[PDB]
Amino acid sequence: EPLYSLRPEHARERLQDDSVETVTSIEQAKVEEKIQEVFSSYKFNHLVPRLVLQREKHFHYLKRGLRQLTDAYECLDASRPWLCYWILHSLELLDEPIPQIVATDVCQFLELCQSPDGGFGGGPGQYPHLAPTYAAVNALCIIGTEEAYNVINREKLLQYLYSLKQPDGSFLMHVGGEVDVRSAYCAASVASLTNIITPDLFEGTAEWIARCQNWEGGIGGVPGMEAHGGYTFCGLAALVILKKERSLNLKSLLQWVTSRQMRFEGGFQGRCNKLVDGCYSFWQAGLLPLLHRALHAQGDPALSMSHWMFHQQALQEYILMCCQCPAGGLLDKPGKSRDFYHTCYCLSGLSIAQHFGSGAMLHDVVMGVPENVLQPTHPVYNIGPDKVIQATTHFLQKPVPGFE
Amino acid sequence: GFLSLDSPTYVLYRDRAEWADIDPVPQNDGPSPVVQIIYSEKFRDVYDYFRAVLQRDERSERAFKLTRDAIELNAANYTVWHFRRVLLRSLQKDLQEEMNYITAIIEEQPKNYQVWHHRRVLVEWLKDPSQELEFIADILNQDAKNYHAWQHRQWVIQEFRLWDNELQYVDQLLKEDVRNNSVWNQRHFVISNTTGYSDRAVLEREVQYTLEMIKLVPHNESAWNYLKGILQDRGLSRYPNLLNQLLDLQPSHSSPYLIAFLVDIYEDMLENQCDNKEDILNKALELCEILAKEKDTIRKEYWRYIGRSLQSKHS
Ligand SMILES: Cc1nn(C)c(C)c1C(=O)N1CCN(Cc2nc3ccccc3n2CC(C)(C)C)CC1
Ligand code: DMA
Ligand SMILES: [Mg+2]
Ligand SMILES: [Zn+2]
Repeated sequence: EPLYSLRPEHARERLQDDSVETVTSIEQAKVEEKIQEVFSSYKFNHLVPRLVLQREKHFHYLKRGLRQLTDAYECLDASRPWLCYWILHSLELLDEPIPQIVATDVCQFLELCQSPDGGFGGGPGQYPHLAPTYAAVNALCIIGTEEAYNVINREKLLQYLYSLKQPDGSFLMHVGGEVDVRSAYCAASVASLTNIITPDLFEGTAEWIARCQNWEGGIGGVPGMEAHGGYTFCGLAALVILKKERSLNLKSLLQWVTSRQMRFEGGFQGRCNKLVDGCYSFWQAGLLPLLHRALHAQGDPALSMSHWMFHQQALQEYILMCCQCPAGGLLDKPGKSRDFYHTCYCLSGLSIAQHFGSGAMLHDVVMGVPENVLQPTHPVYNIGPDKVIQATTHFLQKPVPGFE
Repeated sequence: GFLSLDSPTYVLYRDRAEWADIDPVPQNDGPSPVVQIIYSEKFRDVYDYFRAVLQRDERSERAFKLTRDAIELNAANYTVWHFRRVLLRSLQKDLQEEMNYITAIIEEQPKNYQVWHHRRVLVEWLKDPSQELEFIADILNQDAKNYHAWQHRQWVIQEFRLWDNELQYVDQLLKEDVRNNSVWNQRHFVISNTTGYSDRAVLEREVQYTLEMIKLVPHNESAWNYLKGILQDRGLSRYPNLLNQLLDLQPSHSSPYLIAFLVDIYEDMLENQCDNKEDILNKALELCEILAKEKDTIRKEYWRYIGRSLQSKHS
């Protein structure tokens, strides 16, 4: 009875297809049958459900990956600062120390990824791009040493962000690239952490992000597009950095994200009528601490003083029972292969689900053994709150750069 | 001559006579590597020769063919894609042959971002969208919810004003899968950019169409969200018949979506000085309790927040 997903009344949450089968309901029923097999395994094997986060297996997988990867990772040869970030953030969440020599080696590698005209590329000598720029700055802030902060060329990073800024408020992902909401979040994230925000760098950006909120309440990658969890996280997190959350309809956004939690699986889907996926444990659930903060700022008196506005227990049960690989690492759903991307965002979502905080109120929900408790993560940057304060404090001692 | 990356007679660039003059440039990962990928011989060979042509900026036919192999090894390498577009213009390459190439690689890797951006650049360069709606319909025939394919479809339709047949295409895909949210989004995208929803006959047609889809598949959330989305702009309380018509469908086509929509109607009624305020508030709070405790327990914190919000706004 302690587990919400195993209660007999939970069987009522299975899909009701109204006797009208389409590709969407057939695929949803397939996932629910597989997820029910996982939930029933304890009753079938005659064991007490013992939800354990396999920290040791996760740590071994991560420490090896931080050094070396097989040719199976050739598809991430233009995403190596992302691998630094996903692995260091997973280790930070697991409270696993980063040795000083390993930290120096990461700094030296990200220096090779930095472009002479600002920003970082997906690997040594690659052209800069806002996504590896975001990942590299987050990785360097997780390290948080004077050496790590000194890697960033702030003067050139500012020049680079301006070269991507468009008159409509949006940002290109890279020179000769395209625009989407992620670019605005990448730019707002690195610019606020390094204290390089000039008065007009984000002119029109909040209004451009608001044009991406659609009829569903969520946000699409560009205006006109379907609401999607990853882009909605990017949109709202960028507006929180800019202090412009009121540009969105926060009530239609709140109703949309809460609707993305799956009644049966407990995890989150990325879009309406799509499948559950472990990485949306961060992208979707991470929106509720952002909305709580945004609504608290407006003086909302109806907010909870102990829980986020999602079923924290059901999300932890989905991550712990369905998203762990027995050999270490986490995954989208049972039957999928592990990867560092899902390891990072399943653990980030698990940490959001465990820790509520607002004003002077703090309340934890740790499903399973007490050792499952993770270190907290900041919902805007998705690095430890201590690392955000340490980096912001460090760069606030430097002036905002001038122009060449 | 040409050699496909996956052909059985593919040879490494270090064994090709027409490449003997250039020295490969190895990747510098530092003396203490991190996140180091142990590349296969084939991958390492292509990229050592790619780094060589990129460093000297060789704008040649052999460099152009080399970018095809580098892309096929890692289609997310945006630096290789940038150099391929520099070579397409410098060498005056036939862009219809490049359209045939991008068609084939998108068919292979339809979820890669770079391939779709490259296709958009070719369409912009040629100023020719004549193959796009048919090509995108082929990708959507394999995965009807591919986010990049829908984004490219919206870009082609807006940029080239190809609005005339999209509502018919939307109707076709809703018949195939009425739960496809990407198609309900495309429906909103077409109507909002052509007639708009301020036209009464269009809004009435859309709400009547959506209510029929709800009657046929009551637990399909997309139709409920579309009904809500097109009426929430003016406010749900501005449509007084909506409440009684949903209460009529409740005893045989009920769901947590119908009950939630009733709370949304009552919330807007309370904000707009409705008749029988105490009765409307009591009905709204009773439904919040039913949703939190039985019909939609996964959203218990949301429904408890809504219930507390209604009490706060009334007091
Ligand atoms: C994994 C993987 N496998 N392959 C083959 C590749 C190339 C990768 C990779 O490098 N990725 C995955 C896609 N994301 C897209 C993306 N950029 C973002 C920037 C900031 C914040 C979020 C961002 N998101 C995620 C979404 C918002 C789309 C959910 C970049 C990192
Ligand atoms: C561009 C983008 C992020 C698309 C979503 O990817 P997906 O269709 O593989 O995932 P989901 O089905 O969860 O949206
Ligand atoms: Mg690109
Ligand atoms: Zn995922």
